[PDB]
Amino acid sequence: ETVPVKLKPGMDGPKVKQWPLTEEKIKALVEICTEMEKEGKISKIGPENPYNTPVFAIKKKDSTKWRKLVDFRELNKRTHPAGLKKKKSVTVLDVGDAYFSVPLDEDFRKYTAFTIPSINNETPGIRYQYNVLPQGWKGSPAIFQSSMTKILEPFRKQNPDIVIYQYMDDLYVGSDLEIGQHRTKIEELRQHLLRELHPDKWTVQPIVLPEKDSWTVNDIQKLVGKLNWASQIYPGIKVRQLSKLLRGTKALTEVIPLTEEAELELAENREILKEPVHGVYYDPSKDLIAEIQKQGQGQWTYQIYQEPFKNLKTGKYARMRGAHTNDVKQLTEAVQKITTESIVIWGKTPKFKLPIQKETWETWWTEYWQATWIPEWEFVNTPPLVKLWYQL
Amino acid sequence: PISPIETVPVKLKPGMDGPKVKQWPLTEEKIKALVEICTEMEKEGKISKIGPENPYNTPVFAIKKKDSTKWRKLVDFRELNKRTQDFWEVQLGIPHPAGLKKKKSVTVLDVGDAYFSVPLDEDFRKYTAFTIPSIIRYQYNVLPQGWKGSPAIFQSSMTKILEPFRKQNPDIVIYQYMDDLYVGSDLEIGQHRTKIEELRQHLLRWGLTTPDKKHQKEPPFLWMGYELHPDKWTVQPIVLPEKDSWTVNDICKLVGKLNWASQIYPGIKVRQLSKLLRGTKALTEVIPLTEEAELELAENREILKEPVHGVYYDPSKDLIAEIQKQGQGQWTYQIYQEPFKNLKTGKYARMRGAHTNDVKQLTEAVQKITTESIVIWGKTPKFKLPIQKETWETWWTEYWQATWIPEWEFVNTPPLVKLWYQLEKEPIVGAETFYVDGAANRETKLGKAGYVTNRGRQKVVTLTDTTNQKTELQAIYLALQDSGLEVNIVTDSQYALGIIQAQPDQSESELVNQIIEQLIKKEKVYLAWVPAHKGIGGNEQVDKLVSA
DNA sequence: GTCCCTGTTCGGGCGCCG
DNA sequence: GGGCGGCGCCCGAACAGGGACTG
Ligand SMILES: Nc1ccn([C@H]2C[C@H](O)[C@@H](COP(=O)(O)OP(=O)(O)OP(=O)(O)O)O2)c(=O)n1
Ligand SMILES: [Mg+2]
Ligand SMILES: [Mg+2]
Repeated sequence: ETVPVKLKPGMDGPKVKQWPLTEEKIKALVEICTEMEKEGKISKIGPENPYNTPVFAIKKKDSTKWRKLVDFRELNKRTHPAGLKKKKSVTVLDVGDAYFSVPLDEDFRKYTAFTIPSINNETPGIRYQYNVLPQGWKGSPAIFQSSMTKILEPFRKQNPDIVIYQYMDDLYVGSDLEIGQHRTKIEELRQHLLRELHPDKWTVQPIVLPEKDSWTVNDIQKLVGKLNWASQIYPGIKVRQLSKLLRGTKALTEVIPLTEEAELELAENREILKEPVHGVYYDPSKDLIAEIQKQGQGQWTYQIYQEPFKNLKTGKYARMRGAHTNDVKQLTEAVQKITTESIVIWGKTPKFKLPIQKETWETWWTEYWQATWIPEWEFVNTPPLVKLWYQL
Repeated sequence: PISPIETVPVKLKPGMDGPKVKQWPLTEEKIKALVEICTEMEKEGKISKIGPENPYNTPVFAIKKKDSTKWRKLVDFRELNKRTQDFWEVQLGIPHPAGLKKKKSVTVLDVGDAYFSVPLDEDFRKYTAFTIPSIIRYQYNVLPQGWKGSPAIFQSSMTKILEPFRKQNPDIVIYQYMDDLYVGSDLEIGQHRTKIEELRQHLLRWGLTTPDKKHQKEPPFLWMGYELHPDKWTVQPIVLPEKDSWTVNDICKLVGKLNWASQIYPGIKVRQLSKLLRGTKALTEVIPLTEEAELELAENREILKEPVHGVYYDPSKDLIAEIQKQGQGQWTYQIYQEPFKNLKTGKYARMRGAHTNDVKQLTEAVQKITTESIVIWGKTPKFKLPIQKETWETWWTEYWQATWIPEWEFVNTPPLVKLWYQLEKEPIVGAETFYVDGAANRETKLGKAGYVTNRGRQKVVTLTDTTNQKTELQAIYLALQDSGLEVNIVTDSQYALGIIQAQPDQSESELVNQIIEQLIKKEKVYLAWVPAHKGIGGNEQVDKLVSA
């Protein structure tokens, strides 16, 4: 028995061109889709359906199984346990298969259309649409929620110190058990479901001022720039006595001895930068914005905010130092780690301002993607100023 | 015949009604061609006579079929196309011969009267009304030519029709462009011919004939604009217009033929030719060739006078793309597997950004080639690039964006891609320090650019018809002019800093180009930033200077 | 806000195929 | 001679986003 679903008023469905796939992805998509057709989960359709969302496939590590991934970002556009972030361990199970057990409202099926391409355009695209709740669609958890609650009730009763949160296709299972017993309980839940993160140890990356015992005109100019910018986040910051040392027209490499007043100003400012940002309240009706800066040598900084200079979080991701590193691969893993953090803390994905060229990103990001959701993003060409301000 | 395949349901856009458009005058030649076509189509039920209960009409014409003495019937369905529902096109790209593999046996088949063999939705037929004038009125029961739905409906129907044959014959390869079939197989010529008979009998069961006249059995095969020989392929000859006075239409024709040519001809360049089209107002306007365009066109002509072919794809070998730099942000490339046997060639010339350099452009060319290789062969190629691993490493360190090139290897064919100057990370001891600024008045458009230096020098230049950003750039240009081989510059301008930090070697801005000349002549430059209007350093002094 | 600069998209010509 | 869809190229027009500015 079906559940009617409509589009937001004044909105038509998605018309998004499919991008080129590699041979391995097309072969996996064709085999997966053939089985899905044999089981009634999808139906071939024609060009009289004017809708389309792109499709690709990811091969999970430690597994020769491919998983299909429909980018439902547009379609989703057009349609919380605060104790999970504190748990010792949190496992992330993939429960997407459950959705294929529930039919989809007939009048909605047309909007889930997708096209499989072919190598060297041997054939026109093969088009399908969904007959069941598709993985990666905003409506799938919503419509399945009641069956999910019935499925999880007795396991939650028998384990009240365990937190089970659902996001799009994933279960987050949080516990304070030791790692072996945690994995035992997770397999207990996997067995029950036939009807590895560690969030307590995530780090804020504060803004830091340089420490040294000889300052030049350049050093002080750079520090005044950084503090002037930072005072938009922390109003306590003050630059009068530091910029007083810069009067005149001096050489960049001239050594400037700090006065008593300016030394106090600097120590007070570096204290102020420890206090937490005042007046930052999460709004669920606005979206999270995540900025990322490439700091170099495998280091990346990021800030999650909703209004400018009111950061909900500020962090850094580190990776392999630069022997044979891949900037785009690392940027992608950084995006997934940030999205995971944001889903766990606020239950919502951020919109990323990515410091990469549109084309470089779209050429390569699907070779390193391992999640079942995809966040929104836009592309950016920042001044190196914000880079310096968050740098270490 | 007419295919017994199910029709594709088609609707008009809500609130719209069929077209009512008078028929044109036609020549007697076109009338005779149309009546010969329509008598036969009506006999076969592909069209039906209609009466006064059908209040619609759309004009018709014919054209000689391009490679025959036979006619093609076309309808000017522009109004109906405006009023017809949207489709999702299923033809995602164009097959390329460099993506075909070696086959024992090859056949090329054309379907006869392709659109006219595929039924059209019953309910929609009435809006296809047309009139053959006198010396008769009809409606289409099949797909017409000129309707926007016919390509997609045909391509999808043909896919459906071929699916059972493909399921039964997985290891027979059928490249399916509209009604063109290239069929390849690893069978001896005998079993192959038997399977081609099976395929023609399958198609005929579904209403599609394969007349012998277009059944190609022996090489070279004429396919998709190419000549396919057993172990090599070529392009059917390109003929460039050879006029004396050139118009925008002639130029577009030239540039289009040259772009088509560059897929197998190495070295094609169209920059100066394309630049000719810059300020045009209409297709008919006459443009005199620049000396640069003249010479470029002669070079392209010489290139095209040469005999050249591609080869087919061996999956058990690597794809190698090799890139060569031409001037003005122009690049050619060659994709091959064995040393002097190109799979195909190409050119990249897109101008991306007001300001850029050759490492950015080469990264863009790599990206383009990678996406094109994924489309044609399904994998990424290994690269041979004219850029030192050291140069790339330097750029990738200094640059603030994520950037990356796949597996690659240096190649020593000049001109090599280099960074032409490097900003210091730390200020320069013993270099004079310039504090620069510019101000511009938004009402009068007058400005000043200027500097003050720590050794006492101060200079202010006045500018007309300028802007804030331009005065900032002008001040930096003034400091570069008036300094020695090593210089520290302090600016309050995020604009100028972001530009110069990214190390451009080319710009559409004359002023930025002049700056670049200067920065290449210098030995050490250090560019520092301070926030404006906070009373910092000599920034206050030069700010008080350039305001008046 | 306005003016400026820059990047993306989309539509128009032409090429090529059918 | 004209009509259609796909892909390609190049160009310019429209629009979006961010920095600098005036009293
Ligand atoms: N200039 C063209 C060429 C082709 N087509 C479409 C309609 C054609 O029917 C189909 C295939 O092209 P053909 O030249 O093969 O046309 P036919 O199949 O009708 O002719 P024939 O029987 O000679 O093959 O593609 C078109 O609309 N305009
Ligand atoms: Mg034909
Ligand atoms: Mg200024």
